Amino acid sequence: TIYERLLEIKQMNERVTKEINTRSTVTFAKDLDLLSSQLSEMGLDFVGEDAYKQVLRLSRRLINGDLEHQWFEESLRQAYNNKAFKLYTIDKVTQS
Amino acid sequence: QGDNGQYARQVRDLEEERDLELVRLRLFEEYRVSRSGIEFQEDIEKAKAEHEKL
Amino acid sequence: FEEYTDAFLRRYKDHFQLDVPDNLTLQGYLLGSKLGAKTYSYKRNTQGQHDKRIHKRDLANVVRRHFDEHSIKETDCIPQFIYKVKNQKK
Amino acid sequence: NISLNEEVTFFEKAKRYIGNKHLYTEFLKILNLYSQDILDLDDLVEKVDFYLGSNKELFTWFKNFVLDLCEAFGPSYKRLPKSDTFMPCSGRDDMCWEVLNDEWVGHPVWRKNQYEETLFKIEEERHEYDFYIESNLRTIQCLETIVNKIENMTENEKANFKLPPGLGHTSMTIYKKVIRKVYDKERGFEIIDALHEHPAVTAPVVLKRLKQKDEEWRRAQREWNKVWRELEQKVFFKSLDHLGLTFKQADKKLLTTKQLISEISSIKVDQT
Amino acid sequence: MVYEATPFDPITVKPSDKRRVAYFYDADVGNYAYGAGHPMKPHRIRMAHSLIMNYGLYKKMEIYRAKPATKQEMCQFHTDEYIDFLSRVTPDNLEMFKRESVKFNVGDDCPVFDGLYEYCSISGGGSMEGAARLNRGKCDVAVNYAGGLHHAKKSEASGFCYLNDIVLGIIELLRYHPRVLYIDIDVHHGDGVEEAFYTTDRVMTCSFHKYGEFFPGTGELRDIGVGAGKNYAVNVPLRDGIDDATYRSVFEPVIKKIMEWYQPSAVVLQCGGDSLSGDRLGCFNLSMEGHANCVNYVKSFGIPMMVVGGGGYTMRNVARTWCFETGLLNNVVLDKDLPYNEYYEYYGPDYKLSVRPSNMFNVNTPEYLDKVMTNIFANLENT
Amino acid sequence: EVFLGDHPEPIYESNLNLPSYNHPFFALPRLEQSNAAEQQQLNEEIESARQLSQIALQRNKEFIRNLQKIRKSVIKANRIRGRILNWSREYL
Amino acid sequence: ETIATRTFIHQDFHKKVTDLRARLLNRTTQTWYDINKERRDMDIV
Amino acid sequence: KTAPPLQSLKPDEVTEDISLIRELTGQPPAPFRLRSD
Amino acid sequence: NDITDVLEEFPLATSRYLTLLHEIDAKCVHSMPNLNERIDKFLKKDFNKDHQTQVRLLNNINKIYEELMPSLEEKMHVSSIMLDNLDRLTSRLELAYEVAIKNTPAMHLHHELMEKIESKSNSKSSQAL
Ligand SMILES: [Zn+2]
Repeated sequence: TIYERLLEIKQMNERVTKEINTRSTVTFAKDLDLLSSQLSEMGLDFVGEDAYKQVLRLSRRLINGDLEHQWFEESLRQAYNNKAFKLYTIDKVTQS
Repeated sequence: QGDNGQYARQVRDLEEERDLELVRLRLFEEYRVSRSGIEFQEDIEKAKAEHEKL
Repeated sequence: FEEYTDAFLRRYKDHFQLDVPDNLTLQGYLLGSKLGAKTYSYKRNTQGQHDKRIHKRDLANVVRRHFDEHSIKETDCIPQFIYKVKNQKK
Repeated sequence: NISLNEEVTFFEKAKRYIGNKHLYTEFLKILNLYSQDILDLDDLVEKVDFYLGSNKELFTWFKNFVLDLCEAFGPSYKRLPKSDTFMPCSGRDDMCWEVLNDEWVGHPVWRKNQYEETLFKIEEERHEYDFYIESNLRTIQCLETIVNKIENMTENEKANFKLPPGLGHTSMTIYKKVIRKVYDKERGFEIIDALHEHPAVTAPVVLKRLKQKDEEWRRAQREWNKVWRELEQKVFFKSLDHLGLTFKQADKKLLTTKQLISEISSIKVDQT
Repeated sequence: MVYEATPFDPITVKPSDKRRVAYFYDADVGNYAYGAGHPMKPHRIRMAHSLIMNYGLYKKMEIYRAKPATKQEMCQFHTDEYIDFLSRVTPDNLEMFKRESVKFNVGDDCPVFDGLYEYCSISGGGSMEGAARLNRGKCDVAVNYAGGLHHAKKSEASGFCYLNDIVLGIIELLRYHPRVLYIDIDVHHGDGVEEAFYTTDRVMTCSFHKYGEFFPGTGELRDIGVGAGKNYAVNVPLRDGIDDATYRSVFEPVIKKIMEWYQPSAVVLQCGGDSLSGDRLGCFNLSMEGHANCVNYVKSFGIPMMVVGGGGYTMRNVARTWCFETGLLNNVVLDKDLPYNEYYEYYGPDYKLSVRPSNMFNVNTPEYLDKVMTNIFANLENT
Repeated sequence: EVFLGDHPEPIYESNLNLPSYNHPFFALPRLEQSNAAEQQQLNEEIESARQLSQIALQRNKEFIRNLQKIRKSVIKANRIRGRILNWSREYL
Repeated sequence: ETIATRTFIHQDFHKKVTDLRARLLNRTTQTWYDINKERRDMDIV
Repeated sequence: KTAPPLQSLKPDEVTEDISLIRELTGQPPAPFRLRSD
Repeated sequence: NDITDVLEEFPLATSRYLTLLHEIDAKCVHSMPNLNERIDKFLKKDFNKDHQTQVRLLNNINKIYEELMPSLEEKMHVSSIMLDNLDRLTSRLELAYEVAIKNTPAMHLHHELMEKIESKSNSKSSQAL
């Protein structure tokens, strides 16, 4: 289960990193400040780095208590759309 | 050749409708430009007031 | 007789060959504002133009006066009215 | 020839019923105006309605002169009873009867989280505020031209001027909704009647009041836009996560020892 | 097996082909409110129109205003008493109209709101004028986003739709065309148009809806027609969360087969916005690009087509897909940026021209798709 | 329409050729269509094509209206036959 | 928005004038051929 | 959390508007009746 | 019973007139593609580069149209005959329907007796032979 869950995101990390790199905010949305920089405040945005190398780091940060479990879902979602949905219970699966 | 009386009258009515629509558009555009201006001025007023109060 | 429409008054004027300019449409009447005077229609329908138009109230009053003035005789019109009613299908 | 007899009896009955030379000659003038292809048929009927209103038969003459018990075709549809098949449809052309179905009718054979509900509530409030503001803005747009005309028109015609139902607008009801809302929907009858009858003295006042209301409601919308923005910041993404809310329950239920034994026992039973 | 999943190809449009489109918009359409807690919201047409104005699409498209439909024109389908009551009713005098409202199925799930007749007449006039301009051959596409309310019966207003302008548009197209193919994308079954055209051959009321526990309760694979309209009622019931790739793999074969066999002269393509992810009641998971691939495929043939609006219980996604489809109709691809408009603050926190699918249980197993395609092909070969 | 005042070709903001305005706003849209002795000859051919095309369109529209009425008649007869046959079947 | 709606109004006016001119010409043709039909069908009797 | 319903004009202003229009046009003052239906 | 007769009569006249129409279409079917090609070539944007070419294309269009009017006028004539004959047939049909439906008379009773004699005469023509 762990292997397949990790593979389901490793197979599409190649295009996800390109999508993250090519992301460009529209000039006239920052004025409305609806773009919540909470992910930017905590560095949870995936820009400038590979998606897998950040998701495993965040999994480690959750497993050692560095990051709250609540923020992990959004931290992965705003960068991975919802194609990394299965691996929210990674900590409990590794514990089992 | 467009010299018909009834056709000319209908053309005149349509051109009157077009001209009233162009007038109404200009009036509404000026009104909502004024609305944007007064909203912007009120925003600046509130921002400066909050700055001084802080 | 201002409660009628523009088509009725225009056809009345055409049929009786009255020398009264066609009435200005309600929208055409409201067109004539300060800035509304700069449009093509108002600048071409106010002064020096034989195509000048006038308000609907005055034309309605003129048509009402001409209609009440125009006397009628039953013998001339009632058979004509019956023929027109029985002819409208053709 | 016989048809002329009843028509002349109708005319003499009208003469007897009206009982006035002036009224009768006005009515005949109207009939002649119809006869000269000037008056429309419907206009003629509505005009003569003033004279011949109180006589039902005479006006009628003039107007003339000028669901389980049913059989089922499958599980979905049913057959209409004959006593309902023929119902008044006066707009039908020749082909409007050929293709359209008459007797066959339809018959039906017979979970959301707490965050999509909040998002929908936010959207509902947003739509309500925006709908009110936009109706007010459209009415203000029309009354702007109306008042710009009023202020450029001589006092001699202010008293007798009347605004037709619609005020030159395409919709006959949009201008009513804003007035009803602003004037508490009860006393607005007098305001709308005065606007219909007295435009020169009502349109400026109503336009100014609507402008003030539009500014106030724009202020309120700006105030609540921040709240809606904040409440949509933290709910939009978790709304799309339908299964993630119960993902913890699913994981804790699919890995139990009893379920672990059952998923093998049932598989073995199915294989056998 | 007939269904065959394929990867989603990128959007491609022929640059050589030129298409004329006559967008229809009545500025007063978006000013009637169904109620405080009603999913129906006519504002979406106005927001979509603002988007098309801001994107610069006006420089390559034609847009007009359709005259409101007269009562007699509107009565081409519905009964005289129904339209009479619909005109006579007001939210303030229903006490004397209680029996008529009970008979006509209005008030409880579909309530009476001021301006109801104005909205109905606007939608009907849009549809009728679109059909009339289609017949005259001046415009290849007659976009009327205002109407599309296909849930209105002959004598009952069920499913928040009081008047069914699609029927009138199809009628005015049939006045000069022998066979017109009708395509549905709304999640709910198009009960009104289906019931209207269930006993005729001159139409092809193809549909793509979802079967389950709903209000319509129709749209089975069994219903195919009566009389000369037998096997002329194509239904493709589906299930929860059908994604883009499988929806395309279902749509393209069926439409290709219909155009190869039925051979219509005009298309009345419904473009309901309630078949998208994040809908209020729609259970599908189709994205906006998936919602527009069907329209692009229909357009690629090169025949006159009448695009209409319809359902859609959300505003931002519906407006976004409608403007994207309008842009695609011009052989022009719209960028992901949503240029500033009066209603800009509506468009979510992403502020991009895209609706993104959610994670829902894709109950649409391939076996069901194969079975439904085989049934549809079997009942379609008879044409 | 190409030979008359109307414009059969679609006109856009570029085609309308409206003059630029800075807040000419109400100015009329200048337009151009798709396309002694010799000019007189060209005018003669243009006028000839004009009224012959008018005649042809007149004839074709009259023919189409006639066919529409004939199809109305045929549909009427078919509906009558179908209704009476369904009534007869309903009897037994 | 102002430029867009101005162009929209101009397009609507052009369409309306074209439609009305075509309608008037068609009505003239219809009346002409109705007159010809009536003249032909009046001599038969 | 829930925005209050959008307010109408205060009665003290609707009465002023109706009285002003009635007096300027020539109508009698506002009657003390409520045409409830 | 007259409904049956008019139902028989419809297709025969309709088909005679449609065959006439097919003949008119036949005698001029070889010029429609030429006319459409000429119109499309004229409406090309890269065509106005030679005035003589415009003149010759207009001349060709004029000649084609001069040849095409006669077929159109014959089409109007045959369609008018279609319309009047179909009008008469529909008149007979809907009088027949109205009479048959108004009563869910002695003159039409007599026609049964007149036809009963013919049926009796034809039945006895086989017995007597
Ligand atoms: Zn729907």
